[PDB]
Amino acid sequence: MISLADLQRRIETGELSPNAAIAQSHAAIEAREKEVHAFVRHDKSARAQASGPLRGIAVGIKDIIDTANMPTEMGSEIYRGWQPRSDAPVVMMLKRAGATIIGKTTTTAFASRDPTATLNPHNTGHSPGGSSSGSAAAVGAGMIPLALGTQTGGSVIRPAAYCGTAAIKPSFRMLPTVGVKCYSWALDTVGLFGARAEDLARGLLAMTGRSEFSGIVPAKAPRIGVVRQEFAGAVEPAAEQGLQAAIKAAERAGASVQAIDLPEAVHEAWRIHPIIQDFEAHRALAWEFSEHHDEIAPMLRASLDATVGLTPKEYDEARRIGRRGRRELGEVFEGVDVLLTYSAPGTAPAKALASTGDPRYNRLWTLMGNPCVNVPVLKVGGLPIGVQVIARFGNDAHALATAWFLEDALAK
Amino acid sequence: MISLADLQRRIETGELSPNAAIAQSHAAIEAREKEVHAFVRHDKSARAQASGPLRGIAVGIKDIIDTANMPTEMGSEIYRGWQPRSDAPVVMMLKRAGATIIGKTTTTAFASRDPTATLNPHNTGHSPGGSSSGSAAAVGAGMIPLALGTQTGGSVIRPAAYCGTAAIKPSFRMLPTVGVKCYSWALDTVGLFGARAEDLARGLLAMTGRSEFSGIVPAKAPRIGVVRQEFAGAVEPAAEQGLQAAIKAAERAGASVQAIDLPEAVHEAWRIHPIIQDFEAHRALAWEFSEHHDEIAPMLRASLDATVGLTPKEYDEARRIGRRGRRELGEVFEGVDVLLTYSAPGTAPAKALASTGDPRYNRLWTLMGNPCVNVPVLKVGGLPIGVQVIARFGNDAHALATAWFLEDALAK
Repeated sequence: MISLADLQRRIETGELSPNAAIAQSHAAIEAREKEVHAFVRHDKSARAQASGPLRGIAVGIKDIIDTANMPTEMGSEIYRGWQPRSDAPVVMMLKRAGATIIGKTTTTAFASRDPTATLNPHNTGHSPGGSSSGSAAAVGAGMIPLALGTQTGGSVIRPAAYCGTAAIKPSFRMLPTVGVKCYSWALDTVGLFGARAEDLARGLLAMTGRSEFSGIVPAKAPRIGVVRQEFAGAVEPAAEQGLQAAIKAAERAGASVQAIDLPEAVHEAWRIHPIIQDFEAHRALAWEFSEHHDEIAPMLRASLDATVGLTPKEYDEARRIGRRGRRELGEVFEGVDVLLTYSAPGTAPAKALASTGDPRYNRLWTLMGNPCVNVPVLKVGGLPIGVQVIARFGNDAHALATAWFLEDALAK
Repeated sequence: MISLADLQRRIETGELSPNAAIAQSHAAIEAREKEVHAFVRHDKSARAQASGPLRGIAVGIKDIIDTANMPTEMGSEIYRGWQPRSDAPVVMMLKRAGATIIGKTTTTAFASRDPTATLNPHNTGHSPGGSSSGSAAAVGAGMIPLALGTQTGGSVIRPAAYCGTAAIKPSFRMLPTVGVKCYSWALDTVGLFGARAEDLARGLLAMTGRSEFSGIVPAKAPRIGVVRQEFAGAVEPAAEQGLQAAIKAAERAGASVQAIDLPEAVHEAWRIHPIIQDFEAHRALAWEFSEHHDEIAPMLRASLDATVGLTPKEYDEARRIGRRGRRELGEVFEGVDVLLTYSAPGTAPAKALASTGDPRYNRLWTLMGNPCVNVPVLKVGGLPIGVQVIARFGNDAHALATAWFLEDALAK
């Protein structure tokens, strides 16, 4: 994988040139695309910009995010050839910083469950996860130092974990979703994929200009609360293996680790995430569902068909439950700086299963809104397994800080 | 003006066919559009649907709201001929209910200060207000029974007041802003224009399906708290003359009216509204500002050029202030059911002033999120004057109930 922070430092000292950095990404891409299929379209003519902290940084953009010079097909036939007039605000944040938009990464149809053709970089016989399939895969295959994705359920954390890349789903609404195809407005959150936590930090600093992402250093003796999300069901052995490995490393590094049970209100918030997501999806994708029903990919079409009956009443009640969940979750962070849990059920599912993985260990946090970060831990049978670091809402800096601490802890 | 609820009842009893109702609107638009210029595009072929609570109901759509069959030009030359791929979710809410999208109404460029060519129905030498200019004017000229607009500051309540129409900016985020050109995601709220409060209720019921909008009837002896927003400065005589008339009509109607101050926190919220708005505008209109700067309308171009320096730091601090204001405001609603205040600084400005009016008496409530309804009170020099009925967040039903109450109280 390519380190954004690495490229930055070298270019800044003159040690490495932007054109060279970009040329490298173009090389890495052409080197494995025929094998990974992480891009809907690759702009081979994309070149480095002249200035900005991100000059010389190639960035892949999930194809539900608007770009003005490349089509934005939403991973759907309904939008084949669709060309937005403008670049999405998050895309502009990168461009204004000097980044190079090297291509549009694959996305499942409307960022839902329908598998793309993209394959896991670590094993072509396995799914790279979803829905930000191309972004996680491209970064995991070492094609680019940065990629944007989105998460409604678990579309950022899960595929990152499956592909062994670092990634962060910032605090809800921090990054604008304007120009980003909506699934559920109460949930949709933009996310970033990179090699390490530090790369994610330099990325957000350039995009937002917020001091909090400047000068981030590994956390010292973090106070970690371990949550296995029992309400999410039985986890797979590999996932638990990763979590224990992370806990062990963290302890040896000086962190105070303690297992904790999540409030009843939070368990409920996890239960009603589907209600909010699906009720809103029907409104957000109303035009497609009413005018191009049969054209909607099979899995999403089925999930929508099964939920046409969700009521405004149960939906309003679900959101009420969500708020109670948030309010009680904040109390949990009075004794711990971060929470640590699974990033996925286990290793990435074989492509034959035709599944991008179950987001059950991811969804709660998208609804709570807290910043979440995936920390690669180990590999079982050659497939990556990671852990999820979560901080208090609005504390993305500390999340990245602790994720870093964790990365080095595992490095012995 | 055309009443949506009336058409609804006459259509439901079989007295009026959906086709005749729509033919009515086409003719009403044809009769005044040449003098009002309220539509960017009038789809003369638009037909009525056979079923649904809104069958036979023509609706005008502010042109920053996506439509799949008609262009969405954002009131800017930058989007001349721009054609969205899908209908925005709110448009679909209307269509699924059986409504007819009769055309796109004028909007100032990107919903800001730059005046449209639309003229006030009551006196073509005056502004119809903005930024939802055409929606207010069209309903005010008796062309259509319903129209959608948006509000970031006062784009719904102010033009409604200027044009003498009923209107509502529902609770923040109740209606999705998906497919609605963003100016400020922290503020943008979709609103509705209609003949009377009851028409707005029927519209929201059909659009949302929420029981709170079903069975709405005039409120009784409501508890009104008069707020003059002194922080915004004194208003023009006409505006005060209208408020005094409303208070008196309500009292003589059986309501208990009491002047009240607004928490210092609430005053500060009003102050930092421009910070949130303009900071986000730069992010939201990044592509336009960066790639088509000189093409942005003069006034918006000037305001953006003047706020390029707003920093993430002052921005974040402004939001904290806004949240604090939201809390301390909820308290105010403990003894009072609804607040009564000004809808605009006074009568509609003369077109010669090249101004859609000052949003100073509207901006606070958009940041607070509360549901606001404009109630036409009287006319000074032939120009409408209205008052703004405000309820607690989420209590839109009551806002409409109290507005219907005020309308009757004014009719004596």
